[PDB]
Amino acid sequence: AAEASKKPRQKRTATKAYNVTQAFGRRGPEQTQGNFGDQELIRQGTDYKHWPQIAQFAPSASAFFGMSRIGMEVTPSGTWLTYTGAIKLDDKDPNFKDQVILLNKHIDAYKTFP
Amino acid sequence: KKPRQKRTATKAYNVTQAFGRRGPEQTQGNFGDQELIRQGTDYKHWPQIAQFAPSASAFFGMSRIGMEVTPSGTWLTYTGAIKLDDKDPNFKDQVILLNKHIDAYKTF
Amino acid sequence: EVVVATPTHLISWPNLWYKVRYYRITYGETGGNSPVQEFTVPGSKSTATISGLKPGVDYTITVYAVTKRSFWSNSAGPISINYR
Repeated sequence: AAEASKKPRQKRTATKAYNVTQAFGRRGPEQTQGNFGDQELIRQGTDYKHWPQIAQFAPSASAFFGMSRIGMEVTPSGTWLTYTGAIKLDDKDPNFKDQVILLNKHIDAYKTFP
Repeated sequence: KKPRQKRTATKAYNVTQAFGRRGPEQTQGNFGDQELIRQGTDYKHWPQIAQFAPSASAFFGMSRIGMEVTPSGTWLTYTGAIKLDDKDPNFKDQVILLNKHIDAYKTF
Repeated sequence: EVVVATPTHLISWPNLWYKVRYYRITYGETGGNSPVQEFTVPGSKSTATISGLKPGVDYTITVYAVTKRSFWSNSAGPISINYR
């Protein structure tokens, strides 16, 4: 929890020991908050049983910079590198139905937390 | 060969081949000067740029993730922002390096 | 790439923007000694029908997302397609 924190935010790895809320703050509606993860994913980070099945949609560094609309924002809160894009799921892949089911579980989960 | 998001741009496999032309469209990359487009991860100043690219975990922890469904297919949308550290001695050069790459194509 | 025109013409696009209010769709002849024409679609829809036109001449349908101001305003841009 002490060593996994010293890393700059975007190089942190969320585990059971250092969780998604600890690593990346609360799920939230705010423009700079994250909104992915049910309670199990939040609590387990990359120890989640199905992490590699979510991992496979994460961009490489090259892809992060190659695909995205990249931007800069200078505000009193400081200077920010902005990013947006879109990743096409391969609907010809055998696990396509599962991929959709898994990612639905997590997207905006926090809004139906008890 | 690899799915787009996992592709590595190099000297052999340029940014244009891997990620398409630089462009103003929402679904087009906008980042990279001529030199970067041509060298990819072989670019002299790649690790200065790469230190800002999220890990998988951080990709899914920081961003805003959507799903969009139409004929073209099923798109997983991502939207976020990585805060630069302005105490960092190298802050200025990080900024000028990023700004040089953003919207570069518009001048070539 | 993301815009589709399924014949019977029905335009459809995924929402790639943050906090969309409405869209603005332009259409005219690629090239063409006329200005484009412009109509608006509610934020909630992501389809639109185009009737009129002419066969044999190329068209450019462009989709513009009018959005709340955000960290991503600065970098946003249209989607377009060309068909006949």
